[PDB]
Amino acid sequence: AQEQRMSHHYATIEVSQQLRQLLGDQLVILLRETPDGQALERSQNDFRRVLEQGRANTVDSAEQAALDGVRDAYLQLQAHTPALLEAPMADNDGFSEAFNGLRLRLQDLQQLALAGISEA
Amino acid sequence: SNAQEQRMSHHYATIEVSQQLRQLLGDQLVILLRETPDGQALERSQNDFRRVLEQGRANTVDSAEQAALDGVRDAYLQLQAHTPALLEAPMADNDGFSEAFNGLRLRLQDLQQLALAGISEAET
Repeated sequence: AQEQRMSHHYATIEVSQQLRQLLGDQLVILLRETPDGQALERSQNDFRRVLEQGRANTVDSAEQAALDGVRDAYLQLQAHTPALLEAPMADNDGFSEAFNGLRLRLQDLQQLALAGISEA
Repeated sequence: SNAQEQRMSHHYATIEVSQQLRQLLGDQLVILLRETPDGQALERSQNDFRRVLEQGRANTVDSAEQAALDGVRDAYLQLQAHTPALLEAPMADNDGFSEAFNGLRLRLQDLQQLALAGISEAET
């Protein structure tokens, strides 16, 4: 029974990693000199998709409720996003690219450590 | 046995370093997304990120994880090099996006901690 709780919790961990990556993707776009609204649209649709997939197959009350909380907060973020497109945030892509570089390395470090735990 | 337990401890430790660094990076973004970023708050957050990172570089037993942290260090110095532009020419019109981003990233951090706990427990 411990292993069955395990694979379920790992799926949830993967959902949370995908959502964090997608939020990161959106921030990278929004921080560019000239954000691409269609890229932003795709990334938002992707976030909602991963969240809904996750909500539909999580069979654990605490994690269902956490996902509901993520949805609630995400809808608010989405509502404030157009004001960032309408008026860009940077004079060049410097910060966006530096941010992207760092956050990818941090994501990779977490995944590397998670791996060390799995195969053990 | 005992060995494996020590290894788990090591990996979970790196997970926590990475969680802390991600939270601290998020703190800096929350500040920079504000209409009037507080430079002093940002400096304190930068100092904390460096401290956590440097302790991690010194204390991380797994060789691959330690190497990864050098990569994080390199990328962080690049982020710092590009930070004054956003600090000194803030272009956000209000705090809406910043506050909403903070709310969301905290809920995501909560989701991840909850999932990790489930893995931790099922691993015993």
